[PDB]
Amino acid sequence: MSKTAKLNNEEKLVKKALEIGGKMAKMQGFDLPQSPQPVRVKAVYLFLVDAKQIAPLPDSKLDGANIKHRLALWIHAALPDNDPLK
Repeated sequence: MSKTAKLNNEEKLVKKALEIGGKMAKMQGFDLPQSPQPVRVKAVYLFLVDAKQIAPLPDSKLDGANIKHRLALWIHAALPDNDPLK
């Protein structure tokens, strides 16, 4: 299994993971808060680790960049065409 497609502007993939992870959480019976931005990113992350969508980062890699990166490769794989969101 070679790594499918390239990942350009991570920011768009993070946002799309806020969309899919946010709406999924909501429909699963939750509500992620409309708070600054990196807090919502981390909220989506916790939900996705619970949902076994991604693996838990250690407290050393529990950082805004690493969280966004988890969400990025998640949705990059989650899209069936593995689209770069460009």
